[PDB]
Amino acid sequence: TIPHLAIDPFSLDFFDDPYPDQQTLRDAGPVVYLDKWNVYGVARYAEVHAVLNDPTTFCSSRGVGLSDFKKEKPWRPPSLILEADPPAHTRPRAVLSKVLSPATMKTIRDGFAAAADAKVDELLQRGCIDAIADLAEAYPLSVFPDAMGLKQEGREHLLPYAGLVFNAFGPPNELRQTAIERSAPHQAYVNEQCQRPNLAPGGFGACIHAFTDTGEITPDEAPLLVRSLLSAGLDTTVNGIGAAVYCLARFPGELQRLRSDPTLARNAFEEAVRFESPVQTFFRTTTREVELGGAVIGEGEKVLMFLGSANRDPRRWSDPDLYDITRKTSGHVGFGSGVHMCVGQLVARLEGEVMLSALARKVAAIDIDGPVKRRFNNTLRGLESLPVKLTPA
Ligand code: HEM
Ligand SMILES: C=Cc1ccc(C(=O)O)cc1
Ligand SMILES: [Cl-]
Repeated sequence: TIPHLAIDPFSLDFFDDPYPDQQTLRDAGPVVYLDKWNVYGVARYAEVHAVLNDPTTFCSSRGVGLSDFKKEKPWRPPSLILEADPPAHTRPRAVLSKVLSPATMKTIRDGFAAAADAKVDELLQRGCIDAIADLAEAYPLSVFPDAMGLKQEGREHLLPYAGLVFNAFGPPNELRQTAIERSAPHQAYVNEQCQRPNLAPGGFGACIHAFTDTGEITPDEAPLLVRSLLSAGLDTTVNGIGAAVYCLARFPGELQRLRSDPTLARNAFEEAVRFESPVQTFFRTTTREVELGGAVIGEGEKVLMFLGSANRDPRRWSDPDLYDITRKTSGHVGFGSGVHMCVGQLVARLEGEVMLSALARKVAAIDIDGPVKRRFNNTLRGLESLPVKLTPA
């Protein structure tokens, strides 16, 4: 039998401090029923990993938010990659894989790193900064829109559109309906920049459109794949870099280990993705009746996966609530797992690595010197404001 819990994983009280409720969710059983929203939940590593790696049974084509696309209309045309199953998913995935490939990383790495060093040097001249606005947001804003090949005007829509996208995966609570109500201008901007004429040659966007003659995608599919990168590519890395700086501020012994070996930067960022998990929850929909962890779940049922909880499950991790930059992180689900595992993870890791590398070489300490403010979102975890003082090395 399935235990029934009344915990609302989309409530502000839950966002404010999710870990006690996540333990309650893990320890209640491998599968729980959340009466507040009539969905099944899995919060342990083993079950989250199993659901992610069974796309036939736990599909994405009926949406990865609460809404079931077989019952309700999506709020925007479905993503051709995130909200598709194999085999429809395979070829657009292949394209984005080759757009966001190792060879692409080689062409952008020097410029991404130069931009990270310049930013830290500029922030060190200020001393007292907001690590969100002035670093976690400013740095990805200074590299990603240009890497995409976006024009300069209208970029103020990028972060609002992303927050709308991740809020829309949630239930129809105030967070979701508020975001959708104010969505029209951001939707208009993003959709217009997805068209080939508006994307600079050499960028990720033009590269997607240039892939439309191999037989893997058609020209009418390319704008939606550009839309995918502009939905998923910015706010996630913003919260990821914010997580990393927040972690280095709360664990000064780890900042000091990072300083002494800056080659730890890539794993320091990976551990921050596990520790804070910028993408906290995602849904699947069962395509049949299925046994999961000794539990039978009917067909057509939504299953809420707790990625951040799987990443703190003491059944899988030693000392899961410690930030440890030399941890063996392989297997964490902060980027997902299986056929949909984050196709932009090389970009994310590049941004985070070069930013933590710059801090490792230029910063002696990071001290919180003001009120920390949390940013609330139905799917994303991160901070609104992180007042810090940077001490130059
Ligand atoms: C720290 C940063 C990031 C995190 C935590 C993150 C998280 C995730 C997760 C958990 C998934 C799996 C979704 C699912 O299984 O339903 C995913 C997929 C995806 N991500 Fe990321 N992501 C990050 C950065 C990026 C970047 C930088 C890009 C693009 C430049 C990107 C684009 C995508 C896309 C297009 C998908 C769909 C993949 C598919 O369905 O095959 N993400 N991301
Ligand atoms: C992991 C978040 C995510 C959001 C949007 C999309 C998309 O729009 O395809 C993909 C991934
Ligand atoms: Cl849209």
